[PDB]
Amino acid sequence: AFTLADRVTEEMLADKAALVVEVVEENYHDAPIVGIAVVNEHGRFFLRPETALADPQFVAWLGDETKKKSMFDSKRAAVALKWKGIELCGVSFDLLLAAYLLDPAQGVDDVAAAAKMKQYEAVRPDEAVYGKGAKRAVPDEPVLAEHLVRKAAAIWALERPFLDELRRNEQDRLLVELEQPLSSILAEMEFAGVKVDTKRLEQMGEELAEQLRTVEQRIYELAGQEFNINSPKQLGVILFEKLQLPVLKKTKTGYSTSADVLEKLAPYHEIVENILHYRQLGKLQSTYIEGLLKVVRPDTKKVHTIFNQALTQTGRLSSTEPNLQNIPIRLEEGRKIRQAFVPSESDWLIFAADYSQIELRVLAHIAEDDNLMEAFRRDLDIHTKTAMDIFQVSEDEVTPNMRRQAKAVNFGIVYGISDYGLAQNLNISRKEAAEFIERYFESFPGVKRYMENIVQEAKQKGYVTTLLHRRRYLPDITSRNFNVRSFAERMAMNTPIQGSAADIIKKAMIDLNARLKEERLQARLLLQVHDELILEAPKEEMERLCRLVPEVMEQAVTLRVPLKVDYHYGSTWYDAK
DNA sequence: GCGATCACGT
DNA sequence: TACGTGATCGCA
Repeated sequence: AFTLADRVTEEMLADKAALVVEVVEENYHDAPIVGIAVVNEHGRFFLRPETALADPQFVAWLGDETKKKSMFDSKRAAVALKWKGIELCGVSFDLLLAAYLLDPAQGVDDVAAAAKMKQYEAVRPDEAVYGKGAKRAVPDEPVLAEHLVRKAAAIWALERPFLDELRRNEQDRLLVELEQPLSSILAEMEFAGVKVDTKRLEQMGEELAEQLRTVEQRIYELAGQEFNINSPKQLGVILFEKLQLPVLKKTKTGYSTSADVLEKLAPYHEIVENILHYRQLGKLQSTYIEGLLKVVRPDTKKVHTIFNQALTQTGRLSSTEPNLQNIPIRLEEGRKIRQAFVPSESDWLIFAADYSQIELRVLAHIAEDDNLMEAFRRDLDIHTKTAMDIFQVSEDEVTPNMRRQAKAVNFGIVYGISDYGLAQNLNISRKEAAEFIERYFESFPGVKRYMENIVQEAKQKGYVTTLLHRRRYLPDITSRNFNVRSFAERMAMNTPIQGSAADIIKKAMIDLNARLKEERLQARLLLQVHDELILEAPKEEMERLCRLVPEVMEQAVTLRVPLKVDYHYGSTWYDAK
């Protein structure tokens, strides 16, 4: 039983409570709060949001840091409250983040899934209450109130077993001193948003739309007919049946038309390069021009991404609506999209700082490979140095292609692709790709020892850990299916690297946020993109940020090799180059 | 709505 | 044959 409360009472304002501030819209920015549940020592309460959020006592309680609250996904509630001008403070336990740390593979995305991990089932899955997709809807107050109170009661009951297991895992500080403080920082970043120059995007979209119209009609003349170029099935009929082009790779449905195969088909027919060009432009047009414009808020002309802090199995952040971690950078045609991301105030600039090879540096530290550590202590170009060692040549004799291949090997450790994926990366036979790995391991015997030892440790312990004690369980490491086992082995290798790099960037973000307030700067964190932090700040703060930001990021952790940070500022994201 | 394909980032 | 998000198409 619970109290369907008409008025906020003092007993609802205890200094420890499980709190539910329910935002049902997936995108919680400027989104309705549909109800509020409080469970504490005095009872279980349901409050109507129009009532509670108009009560000065309740609002003050929400903002009192000394009034401790346990929640699930507090960032959703905090951001939704920010859009109403209300601060949420004192969240001392976030069940979503706790469950994520305990086992990222469970996919915990509602209270019921977290509660199941502790054999607590007195709460329904959110999707059973709200429905899915089209039929999604807020239910009537009795149904809604019961659900919110049950979620709050679950959070109340589950704090102690989650904290206990975190303590046993040595993840208590990881939760309380890293992920939870980071959650508040992400909330501010999402709420601030990034200003977009929508007229420049529209101008880009106009230039693409005319270039698409031209490549499109060229393709139809080359195909002798019109067809849906965006339809991989139809393009497959044109290329492989009508034009008799050789089939170099298959997919489950039919023949591949990936940029992979197309480049190898270009010498056979004029249409292929035009198809490729059409795919480039259409990717920019559909995903990046039209995609961004769809999610710019016309009130603020900002995009307000949502960082998902409890999703990746490595501890990396992901971001959605829009995903700003895949804005093109590699090709100039697509890099120019970043010119659309501008400072949100006049006479401010974008400041971007990025770790140089943090993943390989983490590997050098974790593997204690003398050669790799020395390379970073010498601040060498790691790809050039790797080519020198693999091919047994001096720096003067590294060709561009030798560096490209060494870079692909290093790439294949940072991500832990298969030797098959290396072979395919370098368009080289699987066997020659294998003697590349072997030459690498004789030049870097500490990395080899690390790969072997971490695989054994994953098998023996059942999981691998990162520098800050994030863990990833790898049950497939004992599998008899070769492909399933190999992937688990690669994850055993890659996760302490990628996850430790993620850990360092998170600590840097926390340290930078504290330092920015210490220094009384107006600079504000806007975006993290895996290895980069992007800020905006008055132009009068650039010079201080050039010293402060790299210092904070480089001192976030002490490794056996230096951390190196490159930084740039400019009038747009593009120009912060 | 779902699976399959493709492609973008780190 | 890292970690993802998202657009499109084709099918029921």
